[PDB]
Amino acid sequence: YQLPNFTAETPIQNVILHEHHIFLGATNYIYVLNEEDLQKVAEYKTGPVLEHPDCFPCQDCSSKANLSGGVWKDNINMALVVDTYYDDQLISCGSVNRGTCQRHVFPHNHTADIQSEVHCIFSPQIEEPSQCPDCVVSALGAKVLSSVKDRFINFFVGNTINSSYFPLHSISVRRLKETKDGFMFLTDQSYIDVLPEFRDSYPIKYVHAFESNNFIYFLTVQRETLDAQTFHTRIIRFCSINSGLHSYMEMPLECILTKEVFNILQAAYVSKPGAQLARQIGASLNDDILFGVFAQSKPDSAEPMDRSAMCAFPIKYVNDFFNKINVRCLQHFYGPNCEEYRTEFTTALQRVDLFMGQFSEVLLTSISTFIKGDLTIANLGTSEGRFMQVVVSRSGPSTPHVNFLLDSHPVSPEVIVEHTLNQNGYTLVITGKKITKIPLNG
Amino acid sequence: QLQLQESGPGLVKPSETLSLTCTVSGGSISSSVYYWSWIRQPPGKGLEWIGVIYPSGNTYYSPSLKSRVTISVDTSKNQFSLKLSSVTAADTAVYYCARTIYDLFDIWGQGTMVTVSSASTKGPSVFPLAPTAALGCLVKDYFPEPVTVSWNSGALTSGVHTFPAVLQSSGLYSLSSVVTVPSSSLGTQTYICNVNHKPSNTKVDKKVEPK
Amino acid sequence: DIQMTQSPSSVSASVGDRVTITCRASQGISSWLAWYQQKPGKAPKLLIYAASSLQSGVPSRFSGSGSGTDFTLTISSLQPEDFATYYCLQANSFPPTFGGGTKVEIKRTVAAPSVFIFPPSDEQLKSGTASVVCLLNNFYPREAKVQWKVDNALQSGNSQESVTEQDSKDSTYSLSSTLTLSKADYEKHKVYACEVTHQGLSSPVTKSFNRG
Repeated sequence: YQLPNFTAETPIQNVILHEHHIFLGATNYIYVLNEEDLQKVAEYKTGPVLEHPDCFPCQDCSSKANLSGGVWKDNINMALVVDTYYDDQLISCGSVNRGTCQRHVFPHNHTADIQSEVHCIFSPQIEEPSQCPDCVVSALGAKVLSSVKDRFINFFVGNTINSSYFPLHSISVRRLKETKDGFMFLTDQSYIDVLPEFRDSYPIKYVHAFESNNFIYFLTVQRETLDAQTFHTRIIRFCSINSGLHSYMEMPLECILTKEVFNILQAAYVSKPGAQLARQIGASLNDDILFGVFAQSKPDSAEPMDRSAMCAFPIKYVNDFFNKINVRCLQHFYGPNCEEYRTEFTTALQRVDLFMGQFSEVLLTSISTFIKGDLTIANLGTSEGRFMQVVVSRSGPSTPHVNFLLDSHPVSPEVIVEHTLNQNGYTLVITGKKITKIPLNG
Repeated sequence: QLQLQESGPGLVKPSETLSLTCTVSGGSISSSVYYWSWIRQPPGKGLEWIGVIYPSGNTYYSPSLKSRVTISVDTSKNQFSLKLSSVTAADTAVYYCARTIYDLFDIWGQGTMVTVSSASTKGPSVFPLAPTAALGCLVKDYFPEPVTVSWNSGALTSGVHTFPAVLQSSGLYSLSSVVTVPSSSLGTQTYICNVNHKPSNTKVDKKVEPK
Repeated sequence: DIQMTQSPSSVSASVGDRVTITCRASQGISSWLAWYQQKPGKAPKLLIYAASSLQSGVPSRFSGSGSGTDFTLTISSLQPEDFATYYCLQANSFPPTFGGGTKVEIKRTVAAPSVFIFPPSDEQLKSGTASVVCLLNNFYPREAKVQWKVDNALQSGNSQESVTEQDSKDSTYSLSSTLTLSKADYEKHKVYACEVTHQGLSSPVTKSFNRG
């Protein structure tokens, strides 16, 4: 259809909505669009960046001399975070420059000015140079979450790692200093890493991260056991206390059809339910619920197979099942042989498909959720570029009331869902190097 | 903790080229992490940077000097060196070699005094200052700086005062080194001031005694 | 190319005091700053890097902060050993550039000097020249005044002085004057005397000898 749209010069990774402007994180570019019609206002060129042995990140290398180039590299945006607390500012983190972050500050009376004030977040670490706190993001795959606690900003990161010694962390928390120059790991318990032994053998994909019920939750796809080839979905959950990661416990998230096991999480979304769904699942109108789109695996692989499910987990039931003691210590942190021990739960938490096998012949690669009266609706994307909206209800699946090819490229899991006054608003949906505005109610 | 020590001529003529070398010990010159740079301090003035050499082997120099400066490394002699050319009175300064991590200087040599002058090298004369009771040494008529002085081979440090050298209208330096001591010690104990002047290969040991 | 303006250039403060030095840059350094302490006739020693990271070996009473253009370094509780010249270095953009420098002196009780006088050695008088040395020992403040008198006549442009940098324990100074004559000039006169005027002394102390 004729829906508001913008095609980019380069593929789009991340997106954030702030002060009536859409900010696209794309290869070598941050684009700034108009909320109304997706009209391009301003663009920032982030790459391609020259990697040189004599250059250090966030120092003005122009000034050195006639620099004979090392490698030119494409600056893929790995993360895009809005801070409102220290400044009115946008923090972007690139694949290039050691996974360093840069922050764009907004002039008071001009929202769209990403080029005016741009500070680079890096401070030379001399005592222990191998330990870089300002090196945030992995070019393989990275998930950034930005909490505000006790008038100080924390960054919970989840980096995918294969062996490249030089020095990032699998799961970590770092505090952005009040001077805003750099980050700092407070304790040695502020991070958890995969052992040098299993960096390549045991890879971890960080699907989604979110704060809820005074906890931090990370969703992840990894091997079921260090030895085993069969792949797995897990819900990591740790406490935020003492400026460290405490009470860290991975446990398996399962989605079954009735056993067909949809064992790989493709995308996820945390939201409130509609009165109809709330009643059905034993939940309340204010309760956070993790909506998660799963997929069946090719055997001995993490690759999906064009067979999707979708199942809901109210975090309050996730936490209850978590507080139930059976157990092993975390296989990948130690060797194989809220309050000090890093844990791996044996038994999977499982849930019945909420569509009851309605999508067994398609690959779902995206999910949003919004509420219309008593009904909960879900904005599904697909690998074929097929969008669709469908009512959610455990008691009887339903034909998608909207459904059409938005593009040929897969629908990205990176999504926005805004509300205008009157409860009706829109969804922003990415397909390759194209973003489109779709309304919620038809 | 590695150590750095500079070396090369105390005295160099105008228009001639200066050559120094910093010799590294307790660590390899070849590292991926840390690397080398020169800095100088003109006499009674602030520090000013000269140049760096990265582990890549790439060299960068201050734009003030770029035309004349050359920094190089010798992996076999665990050394690196500076060659400054068309040398002028303006280059008279203390030259510090420096270990460098992320373009900041963490470890430093003692430094070398380099004096640019068409004046000739001259070793000191050591005269005793004869005698709590004060005694000492007059280290007179030497060029160029520096001279260094220790008492009883470093054994005596308490109550010693080695003064900053003065330049005389001779164009030669004169320095004096006194030590405070109990009057009762004069009859008993012996006192030797050990003067050393590197630019003239002069070592002197002068016994100081009462009237 | 990137001017580093430091202030103040000199400062004096009592033991226990909180002394505070400011570096200001002509451009956005962000975090690429170190603070150095240089004792006199020594190598600069790294105290702070990255504007506010304290070096491994350094006392906690040191600390700095700042970002972008304006940085400061504070010694929370000043010590007699903390006597030095202090420097800010920038390394955000080449060439690296140091600040002007801040000299830090210690305030202490008025101490009057121990005055001594040394006649020239025969060893020296043979060589053809007579050095007469007047030593003032362990005093505060540094502002002193030595006057040479031979046969009770004042001397002008005859002598030259040299004064030590501050002690690291008793935060005290020491000074040496040297009156230089030809041997023939030295043998013409009999009475040799340096007259010390200083704040710690009741009235000017003379110290004199007779040639022979």
